[PDB]
Amino acid sequence: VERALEGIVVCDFSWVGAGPIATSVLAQCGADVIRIESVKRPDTLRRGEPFKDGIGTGLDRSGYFAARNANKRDIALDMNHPSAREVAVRLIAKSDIVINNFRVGQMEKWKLGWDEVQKINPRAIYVTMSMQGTDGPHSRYMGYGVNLNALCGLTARAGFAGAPPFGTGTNYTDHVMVPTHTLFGIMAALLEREVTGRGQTVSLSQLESAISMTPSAPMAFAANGEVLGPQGYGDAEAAPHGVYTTLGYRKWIAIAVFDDAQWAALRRVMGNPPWAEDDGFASAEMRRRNAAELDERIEAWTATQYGDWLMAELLKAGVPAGEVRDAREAIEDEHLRRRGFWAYLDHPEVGVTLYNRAPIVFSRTPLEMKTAAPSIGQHTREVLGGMLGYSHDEIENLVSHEVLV
Amino acid sequence: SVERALEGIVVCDFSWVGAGPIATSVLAQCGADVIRIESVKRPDTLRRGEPFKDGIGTGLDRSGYFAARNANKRDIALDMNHPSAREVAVRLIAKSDIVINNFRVGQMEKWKLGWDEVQKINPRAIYVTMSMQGTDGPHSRYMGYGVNLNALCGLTARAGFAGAPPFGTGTNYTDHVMVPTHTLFGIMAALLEREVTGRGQTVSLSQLESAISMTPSAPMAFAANGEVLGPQGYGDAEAAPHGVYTTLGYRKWIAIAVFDDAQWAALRRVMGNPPWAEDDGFASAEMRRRNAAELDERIEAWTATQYGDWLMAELLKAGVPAGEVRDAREAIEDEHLRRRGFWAYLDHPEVGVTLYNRAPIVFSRTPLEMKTAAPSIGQHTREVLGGMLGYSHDEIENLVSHEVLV
Amino acid sequence: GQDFSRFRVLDMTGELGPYAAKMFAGLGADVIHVESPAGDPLRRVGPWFGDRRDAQASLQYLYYNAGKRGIAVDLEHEAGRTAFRRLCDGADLLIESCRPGWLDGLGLSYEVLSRDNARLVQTSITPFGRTGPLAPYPGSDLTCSALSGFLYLAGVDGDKPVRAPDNQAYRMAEAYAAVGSAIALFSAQRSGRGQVVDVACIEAQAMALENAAQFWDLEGKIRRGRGREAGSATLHPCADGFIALVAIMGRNKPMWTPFVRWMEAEGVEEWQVLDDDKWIDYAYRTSEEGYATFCRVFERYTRTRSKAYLYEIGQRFNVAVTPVSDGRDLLANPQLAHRGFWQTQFNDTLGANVTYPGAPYEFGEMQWRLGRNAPRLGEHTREVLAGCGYSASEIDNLVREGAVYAEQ
Amino acid sequence: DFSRFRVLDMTGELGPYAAKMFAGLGADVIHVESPAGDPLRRVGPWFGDRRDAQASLQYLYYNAGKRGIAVDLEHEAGRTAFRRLCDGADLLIESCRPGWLDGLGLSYEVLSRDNARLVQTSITPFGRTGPLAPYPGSDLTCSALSGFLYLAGVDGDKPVRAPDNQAYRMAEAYAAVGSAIALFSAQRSGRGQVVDVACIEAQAMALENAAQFWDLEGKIRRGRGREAGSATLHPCADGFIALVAIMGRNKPMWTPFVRWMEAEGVEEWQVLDDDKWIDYAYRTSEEGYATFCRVFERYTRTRSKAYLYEIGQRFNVAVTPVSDGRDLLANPQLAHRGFWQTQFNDTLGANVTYPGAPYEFGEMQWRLGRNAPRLGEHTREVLAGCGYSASEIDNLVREGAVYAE
Ligand SMILES: *SCCNC(=O)CCNC(=O)[C@H](O)C(C)(C)COP(=O)(O)OP(=O)(O)OC[C@H]1O[C@@H](n2cnc3c(N)ncnc32)[C@H](O)[C@@H]1OP(=O)(O)O
Ligand SMILES: *SCCNC(=O)CCNC(=O)[C@H](O)C(C)(C)COP(=O)(O)OP(=O)(O)OC[C@H]1O[C@@H](n2cnc3c(N)ncnc32)[C@H](O)[C@@H]1OP(=O)(O)O
Repeated sequence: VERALEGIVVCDFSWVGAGPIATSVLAQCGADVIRIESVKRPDTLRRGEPFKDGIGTGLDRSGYFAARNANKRDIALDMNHPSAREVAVRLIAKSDIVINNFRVGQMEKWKLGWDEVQKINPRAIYVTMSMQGTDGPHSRYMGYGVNLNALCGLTARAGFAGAPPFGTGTNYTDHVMVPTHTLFGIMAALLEREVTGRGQTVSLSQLESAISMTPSAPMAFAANGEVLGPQGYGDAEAAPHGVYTTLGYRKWIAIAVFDDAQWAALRRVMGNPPWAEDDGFASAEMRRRNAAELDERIEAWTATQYGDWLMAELLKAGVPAGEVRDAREAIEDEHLRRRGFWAYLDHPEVGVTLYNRAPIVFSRTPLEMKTAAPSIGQHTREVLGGMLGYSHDEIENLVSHEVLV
Repeated sequence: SVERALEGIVVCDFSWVGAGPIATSVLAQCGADVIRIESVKRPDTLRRGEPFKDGIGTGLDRSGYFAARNANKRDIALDMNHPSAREVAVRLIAKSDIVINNFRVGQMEKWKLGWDEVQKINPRAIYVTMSMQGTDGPHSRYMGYGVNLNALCGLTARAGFAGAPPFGTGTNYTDHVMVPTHTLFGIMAALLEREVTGRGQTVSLSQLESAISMTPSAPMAFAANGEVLGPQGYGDAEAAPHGVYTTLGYRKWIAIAVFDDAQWAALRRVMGNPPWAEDDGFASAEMRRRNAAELDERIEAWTATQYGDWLMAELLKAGVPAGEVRDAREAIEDEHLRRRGFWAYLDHPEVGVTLYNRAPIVFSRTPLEMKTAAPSIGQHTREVLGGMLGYSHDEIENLVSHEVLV
Repeated sequence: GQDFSRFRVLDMTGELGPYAAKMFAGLGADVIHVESPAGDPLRRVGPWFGDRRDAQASLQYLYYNAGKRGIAVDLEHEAGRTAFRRLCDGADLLIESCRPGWLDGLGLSYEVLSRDNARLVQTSITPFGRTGPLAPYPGSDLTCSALSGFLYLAGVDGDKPVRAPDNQAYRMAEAYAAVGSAIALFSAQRSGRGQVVDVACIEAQAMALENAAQFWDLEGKIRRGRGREAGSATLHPCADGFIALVAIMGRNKPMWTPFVRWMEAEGVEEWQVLDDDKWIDYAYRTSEEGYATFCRVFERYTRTRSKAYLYEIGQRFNVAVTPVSDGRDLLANPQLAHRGFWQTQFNDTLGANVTYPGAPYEFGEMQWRLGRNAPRLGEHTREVLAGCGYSASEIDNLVREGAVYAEQ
Repeated sequence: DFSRFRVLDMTGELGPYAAKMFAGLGADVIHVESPAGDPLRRVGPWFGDRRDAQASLQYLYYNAGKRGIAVDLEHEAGRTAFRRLCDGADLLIESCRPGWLDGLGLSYEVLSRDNARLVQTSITPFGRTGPLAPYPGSDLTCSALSGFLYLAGVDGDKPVRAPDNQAYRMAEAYAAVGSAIALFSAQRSGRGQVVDVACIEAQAMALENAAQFWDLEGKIRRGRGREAGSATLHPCADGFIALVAIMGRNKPMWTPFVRWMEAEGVEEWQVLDDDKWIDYAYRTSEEGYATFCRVFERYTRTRSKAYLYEIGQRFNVAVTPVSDGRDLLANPQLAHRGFWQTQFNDTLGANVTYPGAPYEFGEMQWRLGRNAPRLGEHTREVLAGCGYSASEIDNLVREGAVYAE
C-alpha cells in the first residue's frame, strides 16, 4: 500500500463545513490529520440531523458531522486555556500544514498567526479560509454555504424564469468549491516547498472561490451590460433539454440532446411519432425556438414509461439521459458501488454506517477509508504522549488542569 | 513691516511645463523662496510656445505661455546628468522644505534622488510627485496632456451640446486648477503636520483622480442609477431660463440664469413685462423647464436688440444672475478684476512690462505679492550657489566653466 | 517568490475539463490546450461577447483557457499520435476529457504515453469514470446532475428541480481533478512514478449531496432542498430582489435571539410572534404553521427594503444575511472591489477589454495570474512542435498530411 | 492627523468642496445650515427617483465627512451660539452674500474677538469687495464674466458649459489652499485673518494663455479643437477620443502617430507622412484640419474608444477616450488604484459610490468620512460640546434659533 501523502502531518483547527471536508481528503491520502476540537465548543454539526435512528443524544451520532471527519485523530485542546498554546506549539512544530476556517482574527487571539507559526516551523504551510477576505468593508461578515451561494451569484441563476430563485437546495459552496481550491493551494505550497524548503501562507476567499466556478453571470454583465437570467432545467444550446415525468412517485428523467444524430436516436426510441418529424424540430435552432411545445410533447410520452428502462434505451442509443435520483438511489446505484465510492465504517456508538471516499480513483496510490469519525478527545493521550513527547505525569497534569480532555 | 504667510519656506523646484510650475508660482507669491532647476540643454517647452511678445518668438524669454507660470521664482541651470550637478542638488535639497518634480516615473531615481535618498538628506523635506494616473497599474505608463485628462476624467463628455460632438473646455484645464490646487493643499497639509511631528513626508498625486474629484456627477449618477448623464449645452438642470443669448455686436452673448419665481419676475420686469412671458406655461420653474426651447427663443429675440453691458447691469441691479460672455481683453480691462488687484504688470529685461496675475486669494493680513517677472535660465545660478549653498567663488567658477551649470 | 513554470501541462479538454488546467496556469505552469482541427466545442457555447458568435467569442472559452497556449492535433492520424507521444514525453501532467476507451483504442494507453516518462500523471475527467457500468455511455451536465443525486435536491415537495449555472457537474469534476492531479504530481516528484487520476462527474457531484445520503442510511428519510425550514437557509423576497437567511441551525441556540433583536428594533409588525421558543426545534420550523407565519412576519418587512439594506442591517444585528446577487451586484460589490478581484485584460482578437473573475486564493510566495488570452485555434502549434524538436520541414509535412493544424 | 483642527463650514451650492478637503484628512468639520436647509440638497443628479432632502448626489459627496447643525443667524440667540462655536474653531469657511455677516454684527473682528487664531475664508462669486461684490452670480454667469466660458467654442459658436459647476469648484479648491496657508501662518504667528476667494478670479486662473495672447499680441483666442492632430476630438464607433499627436514643431511626437496609421493600414496614411504637418500654420488651415479629420476619422469611426486607447498608447501617442460615466466605473486603472469608494447610507438605505482620494501621503490617510448629515442631525451634541445645557438648547430649539433633528 502506497499513499500519496505518506508522512504528512496536519494540525487541523478547521470545523463545520469546507475545512473539515478538505482535511478529510488529505487523511484519505495517508496524511496524519490531527483535529483540535474542544469540549468547550463542539463542532456544530455534531448536534445536527441526521442522527443514527433519529436519536440525537450526545455528540457522536450525527451523520452530518461524521461524513466529513472519517480517518482523523482528535485531541480535545481548550485553546482558551492559558496552558493550551504550549501544546499547540508542540504540534505545529511537527506539522506540515496548519489550517483553520475561523472568522478573521481568531488565530491571532491565540498568538498563532503566520508570524508566529513561521517561527515555530518554517516548513509549515499556514492555511486560512475567510468568507470573503481578511480585509475590506465586508471582511467581518459571516455566512454559511447557502449564503455564499447567494452572494456569489449562483442562486439568482438557479431557478425557473419568472419565479423566486431556489439555489441548489444545499450549502453548496462549502462542499466542493471551497475545499477543492483549498486543497489545490495546499498542494501547490507543498510542491513549492519541495524546491525552496520553505512553507508559505495559503489564504482563500470562499466568495472568490465560488465566483471562479460560476463565471457566466459576472462575465455576461461586464461584457454586455445585461443580467443573464436563470433558465430552469433548460439549456442555451441543447434541445430538447429538460426534466420529464416518468411513472412513479416524484419520478423524472433528464434528457439532453446536442445534435441531429441524437435527436434522430431519441425519435427512434419514441417510436418515430409523426409529430417529431416536423420541420419545426428538424434542426437544433428550430428545436430551441419550439422548446415549449417540444417539452410538452416529450413529457406526454415519457409519462407513460418506466424511467430506468427509458434511460437504458436512450443511453444505448447514444442519447444523454439520466433518471433524477434521490439519495437512496445514489446509495444503491450499481455504478457508484462498483466504483467503490460508498464505504461503510464501524463506530463504537452508531455501528456500521455510510461514508464515502473523495471522488478520485488513483491507479497507484488509491484513497483509503479506514476509521469512522472520532469522538472529541479520542486521541488526546495518544497524541500527547506519542507525537508531542509529554511524559505520563505531564499528561495527567494537563488533564487535571482541563487544558485537554 | 510686510508679513508673508510662507516666509522662510524654500522650494527645490524641478517641475516644468504645466501643473507643477503653477503650484510653485503660488508658493512664491506667499513669500516662499522657489528655486527652479532648469537645464539650458532641455528648457521648458513652454518657453518656445506662443503667445510671444509682439509675436516674435526668438530665444527663450519672450513667451507669455511660460512667463505667466513663473513670476517671482529664482532659476539655476543645472545639467542633472553631470555627476557634479547632483552634489549641488543635494546641497539645495539639504536646505529645502519642499522638493517637487513632475518628470515621468523613474527619472528622480536615475539620479539617486528618490524619497529614500531625500529623506536621508533632509528628514524635514516634503517630497512631491505627480503622474497622469498613478505609478503602477495597467495604464500607469500611458501618456497624456490636459486635454487628454479632460476627456479621460469624464469632463469632456459632459461639456457640449446635446446631440453634437462634445467640446470640452477648449483648454488643458485639468493642469491649470484641479491638479495645482490639490498639489498645493497636499503640500500645505504636509507642512501643517510637520509643525507637530518635525518630519516631512511624501505627497503624491494622480492627475486623473484629482480631476474626477471635482467632476463627481458623471460617475456618481451612473453608479447610483445606471444612467449615463449627458451633456446639457449651456442649459441647467434646475434653473430656467438658463443660457447664453445674443446681444448687439460681434460675437456678443450674455449669460442669464434664473433660479426662482422672484428672479423670473425680475427678468420679466427688465424685459418690460411682455405679455408672452405672462403665460402660465412659464409661471413656475417646472413649466419654464418644460418650455425651455420656446423660452430661450423668446428671450434671445429680445436680448439681440439690447446692449449686453447695459442689460447685464440692469439684471444684476434687479437681483438676476447675469454676465456678459467676456473675451480675454474684457477680462483684462474689467473694472472689477482691476479694482481687486488681480492683474499685475511686471518689467522684464527682454520683453518690457507685461501682464501677469496673482493667484485668486486676497489675504487680509499676509497678501500675495507680485515682485519679479519670470526668470531666464540660470539667472540666479551664481547667487544661489554662493549665497545659499555656500560654494566658494572658485568652486562656482569651476562648476560653471565645465558646463555643469549656467 | 516562485511559480509553477517548471511544470508542463497538456490539457486536452472541451466543454468538460478545462478549469483544472486553468488552476495550474494560474500559478504559472506551462499549460498547452490541445484541440482537434475541428476546434474545442467550448468555443461554440455561450454566453457570448456582444453579438459575436465566432470561435473566439465564447465567454466561457475565454475564461477557462486563459493562461494557456493552443495547439491542434488529429489523433486519428498516425503522425498526430506520434507527435502527441513526443509531447507527453516531456509533460509532467496530461489532463483530458476523452470518451472512455478512446485513447486506449488508438494505441495511446497510459502505459504507452509514460513508457519514456515514468513520472507522467494522466488525469481523466469524464461523466462517469474510466470504468464501471456507466463508463461506456454518454453524459451531460444535466444528466450527471440527475444521476448523482445532486439535481433532485434543487426543489421541494413535488416540484421539478432547477439546474445550477455554469455546468457545475463539469466544474466539480474539474476542481477535484485539479486536486487529484496535484496530489499525484507531488507523489510523482517524491516517488519518481506517475499514475492515472480518474475523476468522474457523477462521483464529484455525489460529494455535494450535503447530508442526503446520511439521511437515508441513518433515518430512512428522503430529503430534497433546503428552503422551507423557517429561518434556516431560507430565501425571502425584498424590495429589489431576494436575500438568503440562516437565523437558526440544528439545536445550536445563540442564533435566534439576535434575529428577534433585529425585528423588534425595526418595529416589524407581529415581531412578538417570533419571540417564542416554539422556533428552536427542527420539527417546528419545518411545520406548515411554523414556516408560513415566519414568512408572513418576515416578508411583510423585507418586501419594503432593499437587498443592500438587509445585508447591512442584518449583519449589523449579527444575522447571517446575504443578498441574492445578480451579475450587476457582483460587479458593484465593494468587497470584491477592495480585493481587486475583477481582472480586465485587452483581447487583441476581439479588439476589446474582457473582464474576468480573479484569483480564488492568495499565497505568501507564489503569484496568481490570469495569464495570456485564450489561444486561437492552432495558434501555437508551430512553436510547440518546434519546442519538441520537430524541424521546420517536419512541421510543414505534418500540416500537409493533416496530422496537426497550425494557424495562418 | 487633522483631528486637532475644527472647521465650521457654512456653505451651500457654492463652497462645500473646500471643507471636504479638510474632512478628507480627518479634521473635525461641522456643516452649518439654516433651518431651511442647504440649497445643494435641492439640486441633482439624484439617487434614483428620490427628490427629498438626502437624495442629492452632490450634497452627499461634498458633505461626506462632516457633521451637521442648523442655526438661524437672523436670531440674536442664533448669533450668540454661532459666536461660541467660532470661539473654539480654527477655521470658518462660508459663502454668504458680501456684507451679510458684518451687517448682523458678526464681522471677522467680532468672530475672532476671543480667538485671535481664527481664519475666516469667504467663497463668493466675485469677492468680498469691489464693484461686483453687491451682485448675484451663478456658475454660468461667473464663467461668462471670468473669460473661461468664452473659450469653450470656436469661431462664432456659442460656448458650452463645463459640468459640475467648475466656477464653484475652482473657487473651492483655491479656498481650501488659501485656508490651509492662512492656517499654517496662524499656527506660527498666533494670528488668523480673512481669506477672500472669488469665483471670477479663480476661473481667470484657467484662461490657459488667453490673457497673454491679448497683452502680448493683441489676439483674442477661443478654444482648442481645430489645430489638426493637436488637442482635437474625433468620433469613433461608440463615442469620441481626444488626441495630441503633435504640438509646436515637435516632429518626434508625430512620427509615432504616422507609424500607428501605417501599421493599421489606414487609407491615405501617406498623406500624413509629410513635414507640412509640423507647421502650425498648416495644421490650423482649413485644408490641413479638414484633411487630417478625413484621413484619421475614416479609421477612428470603425473602432471603439477602448480599442483606440489601447492601440494609440501602444504606439506611444497621447490618445484618451472621451469617457462617460459607464467608462469611468469600468476603468481598469481606477479599479487597480481602488479609487471608487462605496459606503452604505442609512438614510437612503443603499450603498453609494463616490470618487476617492485626490492624493496620497506617506503618513496621512485620506478617507471619505461619515455619511453627509441630515438637517440638524448633530445640532444637539455640537451645542452641548460648546457648553450649552440641555435646558438652554431646548429654549434655542423652541424659539427657532436652532433646529435639532
Ligand atoms: S462552509 C461555511 C462555513 N463558514 C466559513 O467557512 C467561514 C469562516 N468562518 C466563519 O464564518 C465562522 O467560523 C462561522 C462558522 C460562520 C461562525 O462561527 P463563530 O462566530 O461562532 O466562531 P468564530 O470563528 O468567530 O471564533 C471561534 C469561536 O469558537 C471558539 N473555539 C474554537 N475552537 C476552540 C477550541 N479548540 N477551544 C476553545 N474554544 C474554541 C473559539 O474560542 C471562538 O469563541 P469565542 O467565545 O469568541 O472566543
Ligand atoms: S497637467 C497634465 C500633463 N500631463 C502629465 O503630467 C503626465 C505625463 N505626460 C507627458 O506627456 C509628459 O510629462 C510630457 C509633458 C510630454 C513631458 O515629456 P518629457 O519626456 O520631456 O519629460 P520626462 O519626465 O518624461 O523626461 C525628462 C527628460 O528631460 C531631461 N531633463 C530634465 N531636466 C533636466 C536637467 N535639469 N538636466 C538634464 N536633463 C534634464 C531628462 O534627462 C529627460 O530626458 P530623457 O531623454 O528621457 O533622458
